Amino acid sequence: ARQGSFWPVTFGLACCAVEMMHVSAPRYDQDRLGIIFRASPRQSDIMIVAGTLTNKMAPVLRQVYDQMPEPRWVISMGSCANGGGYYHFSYSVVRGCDRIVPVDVYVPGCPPTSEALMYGVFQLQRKMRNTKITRMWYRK
Amino acid sequence: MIINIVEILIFLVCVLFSVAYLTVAERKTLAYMQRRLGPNFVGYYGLLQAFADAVKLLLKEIVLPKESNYIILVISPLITLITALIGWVVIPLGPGITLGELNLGILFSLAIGSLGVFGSLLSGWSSNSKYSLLGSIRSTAQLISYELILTSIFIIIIMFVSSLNITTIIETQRVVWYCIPLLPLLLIFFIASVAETARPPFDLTESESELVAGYFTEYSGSPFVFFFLAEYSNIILISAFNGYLLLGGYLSFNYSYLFNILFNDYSYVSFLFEGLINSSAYAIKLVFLMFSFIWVRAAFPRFTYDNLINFCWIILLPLLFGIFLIIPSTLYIFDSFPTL
Amino acid sequence: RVLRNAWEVGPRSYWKQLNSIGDTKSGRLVGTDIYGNKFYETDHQDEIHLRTRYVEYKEKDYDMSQVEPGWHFWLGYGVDTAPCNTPKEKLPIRAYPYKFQPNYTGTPGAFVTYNTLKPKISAWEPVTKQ
Amino acid sequence: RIRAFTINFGPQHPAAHGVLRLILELSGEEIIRSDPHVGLLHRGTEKLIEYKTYMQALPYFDRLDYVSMMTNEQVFSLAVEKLLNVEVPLRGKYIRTMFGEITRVLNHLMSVCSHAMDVGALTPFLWGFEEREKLMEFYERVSGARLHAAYVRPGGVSQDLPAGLLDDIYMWATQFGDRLDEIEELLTDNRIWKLRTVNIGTVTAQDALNLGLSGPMLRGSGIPFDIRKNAPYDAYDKVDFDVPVGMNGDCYDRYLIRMAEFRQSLRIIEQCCNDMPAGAVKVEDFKINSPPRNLMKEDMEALIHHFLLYTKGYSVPPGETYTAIEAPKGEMGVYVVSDGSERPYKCKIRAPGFAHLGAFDHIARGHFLPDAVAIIGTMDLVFGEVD
Amino acid sequence: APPAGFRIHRPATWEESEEGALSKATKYFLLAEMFRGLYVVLEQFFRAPYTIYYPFEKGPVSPRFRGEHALRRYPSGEERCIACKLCEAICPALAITIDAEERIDGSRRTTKYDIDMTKCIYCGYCQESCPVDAIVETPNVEYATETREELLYNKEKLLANGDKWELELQYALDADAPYR
Amino acid sequence: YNFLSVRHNSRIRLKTYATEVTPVPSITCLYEGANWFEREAYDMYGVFFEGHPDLRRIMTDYGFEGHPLR
Amino acid sequence: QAAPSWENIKDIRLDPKVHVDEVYEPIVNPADRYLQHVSDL
Amino acid sequence: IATAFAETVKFSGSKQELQKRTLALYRQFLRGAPTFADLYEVQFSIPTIRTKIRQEFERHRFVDDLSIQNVLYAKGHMEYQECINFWKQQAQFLKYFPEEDDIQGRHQPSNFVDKF
Amino acid sequence: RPDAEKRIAAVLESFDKISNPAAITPTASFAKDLNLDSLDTVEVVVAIEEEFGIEIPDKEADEIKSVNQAVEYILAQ
Amino acid sequence: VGQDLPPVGGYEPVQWRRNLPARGFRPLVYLAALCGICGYGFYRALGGIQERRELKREK
Ligand SMILES: CCCCCCCCCCCCCCCCCC(=O)OC[C@H](COP(=O)(O)OCCN)OC(=O)CCCCCCCCCCCCCCCCC
Ligand code: SF4
Ligand code: SF4
Ligand code: SF4
Repeated sequence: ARQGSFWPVTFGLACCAVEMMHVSAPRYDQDRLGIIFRASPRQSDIMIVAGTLTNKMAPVLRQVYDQMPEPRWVISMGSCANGGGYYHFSYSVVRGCDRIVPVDVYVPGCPPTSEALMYGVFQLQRKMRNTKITRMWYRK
Repeated sequence: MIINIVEILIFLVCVLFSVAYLTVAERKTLAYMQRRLGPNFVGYYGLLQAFADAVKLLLKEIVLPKESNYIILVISPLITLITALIGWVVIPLGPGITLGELNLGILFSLAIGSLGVFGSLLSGWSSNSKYSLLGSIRSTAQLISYELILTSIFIIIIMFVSSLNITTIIETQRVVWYCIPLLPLLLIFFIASVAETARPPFDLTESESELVAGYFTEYSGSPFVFFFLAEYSNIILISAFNGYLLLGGYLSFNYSYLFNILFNDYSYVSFLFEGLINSSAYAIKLVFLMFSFIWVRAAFPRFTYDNLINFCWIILLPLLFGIFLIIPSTLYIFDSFPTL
Repeated sequence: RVLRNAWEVGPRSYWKQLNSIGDTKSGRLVGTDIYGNKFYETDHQDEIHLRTRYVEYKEKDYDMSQVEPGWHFWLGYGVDTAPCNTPKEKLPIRAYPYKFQPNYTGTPGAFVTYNTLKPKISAWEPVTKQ
Repeated sequence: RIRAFTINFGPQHPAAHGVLRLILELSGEEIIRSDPHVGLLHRGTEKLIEYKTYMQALPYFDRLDYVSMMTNEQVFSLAVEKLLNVEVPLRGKYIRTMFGEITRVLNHLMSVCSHAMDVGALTPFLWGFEEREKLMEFYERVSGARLHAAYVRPGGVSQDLPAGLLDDIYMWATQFGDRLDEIEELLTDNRIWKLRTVNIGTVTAQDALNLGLSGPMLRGSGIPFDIRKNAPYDAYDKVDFDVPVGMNGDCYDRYLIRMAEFRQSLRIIEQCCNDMPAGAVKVEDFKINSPPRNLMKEDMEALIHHFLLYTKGYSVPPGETYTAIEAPKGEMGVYVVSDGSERPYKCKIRAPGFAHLGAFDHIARGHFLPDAVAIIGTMDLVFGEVD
Repeated sequence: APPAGFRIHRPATWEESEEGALSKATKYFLLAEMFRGLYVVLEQFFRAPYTIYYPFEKGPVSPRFRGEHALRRYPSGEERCIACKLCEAICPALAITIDAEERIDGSRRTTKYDIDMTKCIYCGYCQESCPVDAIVETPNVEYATETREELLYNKEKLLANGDKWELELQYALDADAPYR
Repeated sequence: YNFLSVRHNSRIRLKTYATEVTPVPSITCLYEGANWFEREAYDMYGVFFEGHPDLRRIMTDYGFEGHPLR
Repeated sequence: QAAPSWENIKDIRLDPKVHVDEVYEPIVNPADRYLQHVSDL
Repeated sequence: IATAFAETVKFSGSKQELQKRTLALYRQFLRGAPTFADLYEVQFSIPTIRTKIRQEFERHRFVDDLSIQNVLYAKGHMEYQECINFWKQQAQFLKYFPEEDDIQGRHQPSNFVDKF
Repeated sequence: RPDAEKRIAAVLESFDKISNPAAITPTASFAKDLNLDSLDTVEVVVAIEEEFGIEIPDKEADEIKSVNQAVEYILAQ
Repeated sequence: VGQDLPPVGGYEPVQWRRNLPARGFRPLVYLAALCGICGYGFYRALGGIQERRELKREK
C-alpha cells in the first residue's frame, strides 16, 4: 500500500524540475505508477529535492522537511542536489543536501533522464519492499 | 430486521466500493483525455490504486499547534458523515420502484446538501491564520451562492410534479422523459452542480501553494481521506441527484418492457430481472453524467472569484427568475396545473 | 481487438504477463534471450512509436540493469539490427572474464570506494641505533 | 487610513519552474503594493565563470534560463565570436538558426503550458509536453542529454548533424502545426481566457520602454521591434521571418503573440530544412575552437591545437563587448569584458526574467491574487534566469 | 532627414455595430464556443496514448547520449587511459582528480583516477578531449546509489564499468567517431 | 550602462567610476526600470548608490555580508 | 492538406534527397560589415 | 514605486547630522527588540538583544571618516530593514549570536602552550 | 506628574552603570550628572518609553537631556 | 567535403496557419431547434399532466 500510491511534494528548484515535470509528461508518465503529487508538505510522502540548492533556500527546505509525516524519504534528484554538483564552489550554494536533509535514494547527473528519475523511484520502491517494519516490531 | 440490515450493508458496500473505484476511474479517463494512461500498475490489473491508497494514507496523522484538534479531527468526519453518506438516506432513486426511504424526498436532499457548507466553513476556520480564513470565507461564499441556484431551480422543476415524496417525480417523468426533453436548463443545473460540490473547473479555494505552501489547512491523515472520500461521494450523490430529477431515471426500454417482459417471462418469477435493468438504466444515466465532470476537470481553467460572484448574482439568477416567471405562466396558459 | 491480439501469447504466459506488465503486448519475435532475460521485438502492424521492443525479465525481482548492456541499445533503439548478428563489430573482448554484476545497491554487497594508492607522505619507521 | 497585511506567496510550488518567494501585501485583496522578492536561486554563475575558461564557460551558461538552453549557448557564443573577429560558416549559421527556432518552439511551448497549468487547464500542458518530448529527442540525437547541451560553441557548434535527424524533423514539422492548432482551439476562443484574461496588466509603451522590458511583452505593447528582424544575427537575415505585433498591452495579446510566434517559427524550420548547405560546421581554422578528431591522430599540429584548446582554453583579444539576442523570454544580453587572456575578466548576464520580474510591482497593482498568478506566467518568470 | 522608421498605420477601428444580428446573443448565451472545446477534447480522447512502460520499454537512446564514464581499453587492452590530464583540465566542475606515475613496465599509467559523480555535469568534454578515446560517456543509466560513498568512482569502478560493456560503447563509437 | 534605442535600433554604453567609499547617484529618477538593477549592482559589488528607494539585497543571503563580484 | 502522419495512407519518402558537390565558401572578411557604420558612429 | 519600511538612501555631509541620524537609527533598532524576540522566538532575553546591539555599535565607535560612516549607516539601516519583517529567518538570524559555550568543549585558553 | 518620576528613578536605578543612586538627583542631567553615553542616552530613553508603554516621535527623543524634560513629555498622556 | 546530411532536392511544405468551424449549421438553427425540442417537450408534458387530470379524479 505504501509502495503503490507514493506521492511526493514538488520542491522543484531548477532544470531538474523541468525533467520532473517531464515525468508528468505523457511519454514516461507518473500516473502509470501512481505518482500524483500534491503541493503540500503534510499530504506528502517523499520529498524530491531537484535543482541546485542555494545557501538561502536551505532553512526553508528543512522547515518543509520537518512538517512532513514520519514515514518520510528524500530523493536527491540531480547532481547539484547531492554533493553540490556543478556549482559546489559558490559562496551561495549548499554543498549537497546531505548537509541538510537525510537522503535515501540519490539520482545522479545534470538533468538526469526521466528514465533516470523513474529508475530511482523504482529503486526506492525496491528499498520499500525491504522495510520489514512489522517483523521489526517482532524484533528480528 | 435481518433482511434490512443486510440490505443496508449491500447498499453501503455498493456506495463505498463505488466511490473507491471512482477516483481510479476519473484518473484513467483524465489520462486518456490527457493522451496518456492512468494507474496501470497497481497489483493484479490496475483497478486497485485507490483501494491501496486508502490503506496507504492512513498511518500519517499530524496535528498543528495553531489549532484545536477537536474541530479538525471531526469536521472532515462531519462532511464524511452528513454530506457524503446520509444524503443517500433519501435513496436517490435506489433505482427500482423501492428504496430504503419512507417518503418526503427532495427537500431532505436539499437540507443535507445545505448542511455540508459549514462543514467546509469550519474546516477552513482552523489554524487562526490571517491568510487562511479569508480564503475559507471566499470558498464558503461562492459555495452558498451556487447552493441558492441549485435550490431555486429544483424547486421549480417540481412545479411539474407538486408531490414532494421521492418516487412521484420519477413516475411522473416516465411519460415525457420529462427531465431534459421539456427543458434544457439541465445544463445550467450542470454548471451549478460543479460549484455547490466543488470538484470543478473552478478549483477556487484550492490555491494550493499560492498561500503559504498549503491550501485548505493540509489536515493530512485520516481527515485527508475523509475530505477526499466525502468530496467524491458528494460528487456521485449530486450527480445521482441530477439523474434523479432533472435528468431521468427509468429509461424508456422499461416502458417498452411491456413489449419485452410479456415476451420473456410468464407471470412474476420472483421479480428477478426488472430491478436489474432498471439499475442498469440509472447507472448508465449516472456514470455518463459524471463523465462530463471528468471532461470539465480538464477542459477549462480556474474561475477567478470576482467573476464567479459575477456569474452567480448577476447573470444566472435573473435568467432563473425569468424562467419561473414562465413555467408557472406557460402551463397556466397552454392547458393547466398539475395535481399531486 | 487488442484482446484477440493478446490471444497470440497463450494464456499461460498472458496471466503472468498481465501480472508483470499492465499492458499485454502481443508476443512476437523473441530477438534473442540474454544472460538473464528474454526480449521481444514486435512485428505488429499497428502500435505507437517506440513501444515496439520490450522485455520479459525472468525474475520476479525485476528492475533495469539485468539487461546485459550490449542489448541495452536494442531496448533503447540504439541500433536497427539485433546485436546477435554481426561478429566483426561485436568482438573486442579478450579481457577474458565477463562476470557482469548487475547492480548491488541496497544489497549488503554494495560498491564502496577507496583511495587506490597509499598515503602521500610515508611516515618514518622507528629504527633506533645505539 | 490604510492598515494592510502581507503574505508570502510561494515557498516551493506556487508557480512551477520558479522559487517564487513573493512578499505581497494586500488591503482588500488588492495588491496596493507589490514587492517581488526573487534571488532565492542565486547560484552565482556570474562569479564562477570568472575562474573558468571559455570552453568551460558554456555548460555554466545554459544553466541560466533552463527552458531555452542552446539559445543561451548561442547568445554567449555570439558574444565571444564577436569578440574574436571570426565568422562561423553558413552551415553553422543555418543549423544554429533552426536550432534557435526549435528552441523557441520549446520555450514558448513550455511557457504557455506552465502558464495554462497555473491558470488551471491541465490538458494543454500535457499535450504540449507530448511534442516537447519529440523536441527532447531532437536535442538528444544532437546533444549528449535531453535538454541541456554544450552543442553551440563560440567557434560554431560541436559537430554536424546525423542524417535521420534531418529526415525526421520534416516529418515532425508536418504534424506540429496541426497539434499547435489543436491546443489553440480550446484556449484562444473561450470566454474563459477572455475574462480570465482581459485588459489585465496593461503596460503602456511609454512605460514599457521605461521599465526595461523586452521581447514578448514589448511587442505585446505594440512596438514592432525585436532584435531578429532588426539586428540580424546568424542568418535570420536570410530566412523569411514575419514578426507578430500586439495592439493592446494586456496579457491576452501576450498570449496571442506567442501563439503567433509558434507558427512563425515553423516556417523557419521549413526553410532551414530546405536551404541547408554543405560545408564546415565548426569554424574554418583550428586556432580557436577544436580540431577535427580524425586528423588529430595523424598530425603534429592538430595535436598541439587539441592540447592547448583543452588546457589553456584559447587566446581572446582584449576589450569589451555586449551582445543581445531575443531569447523567447525577451532580450537576453551578455556583457563580457575580456582580459586578453584565457579566462573572462568579467561576464554579466542580462535576463528578461530579471527585468520583467523587476517590473512586476508596477504592473501588478490594482488586481486580485488569481490575477497575479496568471500575470506571473505571462511575463515568463522562470527563476533560473534571475542571476 | 528621412530617418526611415515610421508606418505603423494605427488602425482606428471603431467596430461599433454589425458583428451579429442576435446570433451574438446565442453564442454568448449558451456556451457554443466552449462546447466546441469539449468536443475537441472528446475527439482527442479516442486517439492514441503515449506512455512507455519504463521497466519494460525505453525511450530513444541516441548514440551520443551521455552516461557513466566507463574507461575503455584496447583490444587486449592495456588500460587505454594514459593519465594525459586533458580530461582533467576541462571538467567544468573540477570533478576529475587524477594522479599518475611511471609504472613498472616503463609506460605511464593512472595511479588513481577519480570522478566526482556528485558533480559531473555530463558535458562530455572528458570524452571530447581524451585523445586515445579512453574515457567515454556511456548510454547506460544504471545508478541510484544510497550513499555518496557509492558514487565516488575510483579507477576500479570505471575499468569495471568499461569491462561490463564495451559492446554498447563499440556500437556508440562506430556510429559517432566519424563525427566527433 | 547599456542603453537601447527604439526609433533608431542603436545601442550605447555609458560608464562612470565609483569607489567602495564614495557613492554615485542612481538613475531611478528618470524611469522605473532602474530600481531593480541597481539593487543587483549594490549586492554584487557594494558599489553604493544614492538618491534611490529600496536599496536592499536581492542576490545573496539576508545575513550575508561581503560582496561577491569584488 | 492531408497525408501527414500516422494512421497511414501508405505514402512516404526518404529517398533521392541530396545535393552532392564540393564546397565553395569563398570568404575571408572578419569585420568589414561595420566599417561604414563605424565611420557614421 | 514602493518601499517596505521606508528605506531611504541619501547621505548627508556633516558628521553631526550623520551622528543624529545614526542615533535615531539606534533608537528604532533598539525599539524593535521585543518585536524581534516575538518574531524569531529566540531562547535568550530581550536584554541580551540590547547588549549585543550596543556591542555592535561600539564595534564602530572610533571610525573616523564620515565617508565610511555613510555606508556603515546604510548597512545598519538596511539590516534593520531586513530584520523589521520576516525576510530573515531564525537560522539566518542566529549568525549574530555566539550564544552557547558547550558546543565547543574544552578549547584554546589563548595560551601559547595550548596552541600545541 | 506625581510619582511618575518615582517610576523613572526606579527604571534608571534598575538600569546599570549608575553605581550611585544618591548621585541621581531627579531634576538633573543624564550625561553631565552621571556620564551617560549619547548612545546610552537614547538607550535609556527607549527604556523609559517601553516602561510606560508609550511611543514617542523623533524630535521628542531629540530634545531629552534631563529627566525633567522626560517627565514633562510623560505629562502629555 | 564528404557526405554530410544535406537537404532534400524538394520541400513538400507544411501547415503554418489556423483551422476552422466544424459543420455547416453555424446559424441560429442551433438555437432554433432548441425551441423545437421544448416545442415538442411541453407538447407531451402538459398533456401527460392533462391526462393526470383524468387520472386523479379516477382515484
Ligand atoms: C427558448 C425556449 C426554451 C425556454 C426555456 C429556456 C431554457 C434554456 C436552458 C437554460 C439556458 C442556458 C443559459 C446558459 C447560461 C450561461 C450564460 C453565461 O455563461 O454567460 C457568459 C458569462 C460571460 O462573462 P461576462 O464577461 O461577464 O459577459 C459579459 C461580456 N460582455 O459568464 C461566464 O463567465 C461563462 C462561464 C461559463 C462556465 C461554463 C463552464 C463549462 C460548462 C460546459 C459544460 C456543459 C456541457 C455539458 C452539458 C451539455 C448537454 C448537451
Ligand atoms: S543538478 Fe544539473 S540539472 Fe539540476 S540544477 Fe544542477 S546543473 Fe541544473
Ligand atoms: S563529462 Fe563533463 S563534468 Fe563529467 S568529467 Fe567529463 S568533462 Fe567533467
Ligand atoms: S583524457 Fe585520456 S589520457 Fe587524459 S586523463 Fe583522461 S583518459 Fe587519461
